[PDB]
Amino acid sequence: SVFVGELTWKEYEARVAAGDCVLMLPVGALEQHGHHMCMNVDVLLPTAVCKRVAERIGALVMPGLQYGYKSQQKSGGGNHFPGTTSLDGATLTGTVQDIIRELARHGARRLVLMNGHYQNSMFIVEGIDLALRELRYAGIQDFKVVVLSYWDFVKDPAVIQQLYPEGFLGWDIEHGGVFETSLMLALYPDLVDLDRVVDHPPATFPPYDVFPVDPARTPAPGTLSSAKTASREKGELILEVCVQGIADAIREEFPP
Amino acid sequence: KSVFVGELTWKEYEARVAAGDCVLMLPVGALEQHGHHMCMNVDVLLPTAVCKRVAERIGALVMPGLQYGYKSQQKSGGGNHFPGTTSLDGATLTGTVQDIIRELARHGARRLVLMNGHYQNSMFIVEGIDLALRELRYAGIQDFKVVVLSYWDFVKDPAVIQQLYPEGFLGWDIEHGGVFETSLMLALYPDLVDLDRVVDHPPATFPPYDVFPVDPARTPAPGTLSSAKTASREKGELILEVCVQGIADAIREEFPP
Amino acid sequence: KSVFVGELTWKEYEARVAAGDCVLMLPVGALEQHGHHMCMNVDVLLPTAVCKRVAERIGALVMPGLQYGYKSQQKSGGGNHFPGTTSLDGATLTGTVQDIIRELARHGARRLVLMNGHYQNSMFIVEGIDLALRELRYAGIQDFKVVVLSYWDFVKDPAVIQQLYPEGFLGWDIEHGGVFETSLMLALYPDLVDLDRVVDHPPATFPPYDVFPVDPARTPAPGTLSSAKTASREKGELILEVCVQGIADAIREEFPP
Amino acid sequence: KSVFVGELTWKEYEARVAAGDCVLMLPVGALEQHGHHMCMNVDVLLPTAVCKRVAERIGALVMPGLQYGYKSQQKSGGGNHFPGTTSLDGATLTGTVQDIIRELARHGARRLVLMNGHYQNSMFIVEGIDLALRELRYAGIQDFKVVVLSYWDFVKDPAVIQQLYPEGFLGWDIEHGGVFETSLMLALYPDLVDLDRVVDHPPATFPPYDVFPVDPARTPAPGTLSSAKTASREKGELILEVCVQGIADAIREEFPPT
Amino acid sequence: SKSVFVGELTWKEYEARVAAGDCVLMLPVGALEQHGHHMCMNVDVLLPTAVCKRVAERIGALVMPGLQYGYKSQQKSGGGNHFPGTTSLDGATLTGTVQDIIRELARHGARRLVLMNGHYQNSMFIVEGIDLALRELRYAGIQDFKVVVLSYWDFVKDPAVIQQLYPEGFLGWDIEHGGVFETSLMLALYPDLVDLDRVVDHPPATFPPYDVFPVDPARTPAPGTLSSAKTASREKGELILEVCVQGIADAIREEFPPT
Amino acid sequence: SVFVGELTWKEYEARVAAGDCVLMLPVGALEQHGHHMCMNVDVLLPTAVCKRVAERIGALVMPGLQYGYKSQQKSGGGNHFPGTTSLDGATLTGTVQDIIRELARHGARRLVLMNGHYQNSMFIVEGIDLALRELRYAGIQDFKVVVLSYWDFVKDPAVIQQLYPEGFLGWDIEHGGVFETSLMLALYPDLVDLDRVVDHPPATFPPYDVFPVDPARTPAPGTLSSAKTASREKGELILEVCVQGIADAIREEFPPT
Ligand SMILES: [Cl-]
Ligand SMILES: [Cl-]
Ligand SMILES: [Cl-]
Ligand SMILES: [Cl-]
Ligand SMILES: [Cl-]
Ligand SMILES: [Cl-]
Ligand SMILES: [Mn+2]
Ligand SMILES: [Mn+2]
Ligand SMILES: [Mn+2]
Ligand SMILES: [Mn+2]
Ligand SMILES: [Mn+2]
Ligand SMILES: [Mn+2]
Ligand SMILES: [Zn+2]
Ligand SMILES: [Zn+2]
Ligand SMILES: [Zn+2]
Ligand SMILES: [Zn+2]
Ligand SMILES: [Zn+2]
Ligand SMILES: [Zn+2]
Repeated sequence: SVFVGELTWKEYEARVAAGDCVLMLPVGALEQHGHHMCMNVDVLLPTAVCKRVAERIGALVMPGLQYGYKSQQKSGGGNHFPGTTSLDGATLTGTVQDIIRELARHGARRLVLMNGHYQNSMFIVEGIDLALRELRYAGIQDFKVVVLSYWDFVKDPAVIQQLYPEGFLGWDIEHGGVFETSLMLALYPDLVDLDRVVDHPPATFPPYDVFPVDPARTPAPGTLSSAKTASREKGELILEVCVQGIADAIREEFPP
Repeated sequence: KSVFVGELTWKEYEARVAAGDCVLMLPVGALEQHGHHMCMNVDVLLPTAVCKRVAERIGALVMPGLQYGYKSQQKSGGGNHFPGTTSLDGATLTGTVQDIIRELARHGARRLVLMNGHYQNSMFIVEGIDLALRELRYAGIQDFKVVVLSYWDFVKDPAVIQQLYPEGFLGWDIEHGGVFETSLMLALYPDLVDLDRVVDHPPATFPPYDVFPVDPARTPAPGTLSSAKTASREKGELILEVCVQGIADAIREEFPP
Repeated sequence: KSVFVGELTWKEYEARVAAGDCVLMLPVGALEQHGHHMCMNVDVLLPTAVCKRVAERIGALVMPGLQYGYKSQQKSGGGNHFPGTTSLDGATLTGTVQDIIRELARHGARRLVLMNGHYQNSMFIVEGIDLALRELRYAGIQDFKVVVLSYWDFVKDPAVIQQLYPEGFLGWDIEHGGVFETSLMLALYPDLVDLDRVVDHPPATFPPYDVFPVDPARTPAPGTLSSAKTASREKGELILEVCVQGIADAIREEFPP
Repeated sequence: KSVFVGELTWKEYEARVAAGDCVLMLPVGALEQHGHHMCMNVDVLLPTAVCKRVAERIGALVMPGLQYGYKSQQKSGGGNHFPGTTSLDGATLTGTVQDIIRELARHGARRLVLMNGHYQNSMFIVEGIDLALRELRYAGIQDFKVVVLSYWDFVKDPAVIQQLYPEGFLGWDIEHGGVFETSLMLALYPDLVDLDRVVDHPPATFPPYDVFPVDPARTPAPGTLSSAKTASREKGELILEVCVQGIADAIREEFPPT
Repeated sequence: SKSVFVGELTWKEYEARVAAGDCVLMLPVGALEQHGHHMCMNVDVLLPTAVCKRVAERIGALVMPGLQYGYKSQQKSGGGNHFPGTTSLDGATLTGTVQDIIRELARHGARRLVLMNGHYQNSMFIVEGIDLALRELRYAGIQDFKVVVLSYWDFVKDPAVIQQLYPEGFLGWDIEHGGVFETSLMLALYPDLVDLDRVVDHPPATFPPYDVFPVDPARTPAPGTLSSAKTASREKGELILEVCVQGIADAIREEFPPT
Repeated sequence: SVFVGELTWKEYEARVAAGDCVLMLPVGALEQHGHHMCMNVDVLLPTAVCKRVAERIGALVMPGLQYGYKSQQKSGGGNHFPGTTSLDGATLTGTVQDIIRELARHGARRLVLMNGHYQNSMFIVEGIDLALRELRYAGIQDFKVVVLSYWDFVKDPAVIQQLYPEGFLGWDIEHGGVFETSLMLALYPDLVDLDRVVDHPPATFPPYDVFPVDPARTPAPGTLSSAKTASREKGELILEVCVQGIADAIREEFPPT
């Protein structure tokens, strides 16, 4: 198995003892994803990508974080929705920090954090920084971390056109949209019900945020753009593009 | 469709809670060494498995489990010096339980059952519960009720303890990665258990105190505290039904319709 | 008749807030390197200047700004390895924003506009707001409204973008110490600028991921991410009026009497 | 070009630290009520002004000041019940001081002077310094030196006290918004002072203890603890030279050039 | 020169003992908690301190000022934190206290600490304080600081002694709050703070295999005790005291041998 | 007994039940006090005064805080002396806050915090503020706290004249001096060995603080003044003044009803 959770400590110890062990940590969230998808999408997707990348480069995947930072309106609908279960920033940062500290104790020195929830970013970054600060106090400076969001690897203009033949608008309105739905169709068809999609126009917000969040500024279904044009085929395209891009990036950052 | 909150859309979840009788379950585990014969997510798999079967019988829902738990103690987990074991600081675990309870309250939920499969998590789960309730109280909510239990506590009946432990019983004290857990795994996840690797050693014994930093020489090299050589899928099935039934009834009594 | 709270008497401030409908504005910047050609308090100066002008037009008051912001990230500020750059830990920035909101609420204020001038601050400002609003609810206050915004998010009109970037626009991705900020500075604080020191280097290109510890070699030696050789006072005047008007109308719509 | 780090480019700042004996100064103030006659940023303006002058005179640099400080105490600042006064929790002020020292240490700086302008700040500035120095030790750094001082502690000359308080000096325990601060403000920021609005009331008196919640009746209505009627620009310039001079020498003593 | 209590020593006396190189320090960790109608509320501080004092005299150790406030009371372990008098700290507060103290003893040059807990619920937070402190010490280059944490009652294991304490059969520390065990030790150590006449004789408390929150006052005896101390005696107390003192004294010699 | 720890919860409940019960809490420290005194002086003195004041006005005394904030050179010698065991500020604040929260839960509403360690003050104050903030969130606003350092009641020139016949240099250098040593001779003479006093010249400091602490600026013995002229008689004088003033103040702030 490529999952650390499915290994005995002896199998894990042996892999780390090899000296060139690369670990991957998916970081997601429990969040509403419209009427058509389940709420663990942000955990499922990064974990899936990690698995496939891990199989191709010989890496191991740590148990993913199921709860992430609070959902923001302009990018995820808003934390006012039912089901969405968010952690405070300090809690997420502390979790990332504790994990990096423990991996360092194991002898691991190469970590890839794969974010599946846009809003986690800064808290993952702070957690990495606080952990490296600590490792430095303990005499460790060779621990390296690569943090990335798999969607950032779908930049090829060609690829974007096959995914958005009617023109692209940006990652800003993608919550529960074509991109994530297509991936879910390919990896978890049982958890996607395209027939429930609400084909509302893309969501537009002014250049600023309001708190407490105003429900009426987010489309009723919770999506920021219609996933009507999503397909298992598009999902397969995105997946391979992400897996190959991420696998090559890892080889480049963590060379033997 | 599913009993798992993560496998539902927010609308389905919303509907289940709006019914006003919704009971939610949260498994709290750990990524910890379990000897040479079992994978390291045992403490997550078991409570989650027990939650699913209880949820199916009483109509409850199961929240995504907490994969990381408190540090492993030598006298009940072998120690935190083992590789693979990835523990959280107490504050981090406490804060996670606290944030989740707060969010569930925001959804309108008021009935929560925390089920941990990692002995050392207990006190931090309790503090997180206490801190969340205090906070809910400041918010004007005093009807949020929480039940916290470790599934193995429901295996009390002597008749069941003879079946599992013929040659005698040395309490849950020494039991990490032993008969009990290994049996359940054999029944629930036979592919994640290789009993052929079990290192059969005599029951670990410690003095009536703890030492820090942990001295590696005071815990069997395998990481186990007792041999799981007599574990069996049959013992597993027994343990499983006993727990599912007991916990299911306990919940019905604490959260009557 | 200043718009700055710090320049007022507590009785003058009190009358303003007790008058009702009082809008407070808090600039949130940072002490960060901005190349060879600009001073390091740019992120405090710019948003403060915008606040002053907006407050003068709509009748709002401006709180003293937060001088220190969150750590600088390579893909938008060059990195926190540069000298001079003095960054706070996330929890520190978040707690500062939280404390201030709590106090304004005690004053009786209920309308706050947070104007960010440092890209990396956003999420910590957001958490501060959320933690504060949560707290106000415990106190029985649910009518406190906050609007957070970065003054640059108001420069989107194609026509305006055309005049600022004739030879093309590569986004705000690498707009640190570039044409945008440098232009604004030339128009508001020309003495703290010196285009002759600008290093006319090509745009910065980074892979679709981040690496820690930060690799100093992946950031232009000067600290800038894009050349500001084409900055000017004229462009500064354009951006300024655009932002002031856009933000002023925005505030009127979010905070009507 | 300036003594304010905020007004320098990172290159110039780096060149100054490279010298090896650069001194940095950090003003720590507060946004707090100061009666009917003065603005509320007095505690930032004054220590900032003194830092500027001291820094220019001795060749040091001034960091951006902390605009928000610890909660106002009744017996020393009227109380945190007044509107306008915007205070931070102790942990927040402490953490801010701690983070700054950590960063300055990263630049290579090793000499810092913290000039407090708000009486109640001190202990939290101290914990911040302690926690920072503890971290530096873990990181292998033990040559970072910090001097913390409240500028008013340099006005102790009996002859100076006389010129400032003919009728007598009843201590700094009721000098909130009184003759001392108002005088300095008249010498530095006269536009932010209006003696016409001063409420000439007798010196507030307090028992040897504090009560919480703070009882509004135990503090003069206007917010001041003593009258600033006798304040003057001359006294202010007197205080200014005494402080700048005194602090300037203490710094040269504690941070001798190399 | 003066006593086994660090608080009664001058810093020079303390310094002289630590300079020895193998000085053992003991820290009592108790609580201010209700103990039924028959005993005072500082029992959890008194008992461990009393055990520490005696152990210190026999092995040559010093005793630090005890922590008076401990972690919140649990219904199934101490009646519950809803009774008046009981004054508990949050987990983070007790952990931080233990952490700060260890950090300081290390600065003194001490390297051997025994934490004697007298309140069942303190255990895990003491443990986290130890772990966090040892982590800090490590960043500071210190890896030779050793900590032994124990609850004195765990040294009362011999079946023989157990029969003499419970001639009618044991019941486990699951309901030994204010029961026979603590009351006997008090009758032997502080008779003036105990009055058996007020002891409410009721059947042992029993609880399901789980806890509920908010706590339900009804699931715990009214007096606060989980079992009766009616059969408590100054004699049983003298027996328990000696067993613990000797057991712990020998355990400490084992863990901290003289250099 | 006036000690809460020596009461039964029933007896304590009965006292708070009166509705006007005043609780007193000593806050001290474990700190070096020269060659002539033990290190728990800062706990013994305020606890002793508390005891007397409580017996006199009918109040109860809570267990004292044995550990306090870090010793400062200019008022405690420095935190570099062995024996001195100090808490971080956050830990002391949190301890005060938790106790006040618990007392509020008991129904109690009157608390006097008696400090006996100079450095604790502001952290005791933050703890009080934070706890009252919480009580407010919980709908409780009738909880009143009086905080004081017992030595602040010894102001009368006549009384000082008698204690320092040959002049007085303020509390600025009283650590382990005449004042505390005199009280100890009158209250705990067995804990004082006046024969060990190191009669050195008073300590002098500039108008500022230096960090890290330089041991060279503190008399080797750890005292800031010589206690050679301390006496049981002066101890009884000081004790009279304190108990008197404090008792009167509390009856003033917490009148019976
Ligand atoms: Cl998303
Ligand atoms: Cl286990
Ligand atoms: Cl920027
Ligand atoms: Cl002041
Ligand atoms: Cl107990
Ligand atoms: Cl003192
Ligand atoms: Mn998301
Ligand atoms: Mn476990
Ligand atoms: Mn910036
Ligand atoms: Mn002030
Ligand atoms: Mn107890
Ligand atoms: Mn002291
Ligand atoms: Zn998503
Ligand atoms: Zn397990
Ligand atoms: Zn900038
Ligand atoms: Zn002032
Ligand atoms: Zn007890
Ligand atoms: Zn003292």
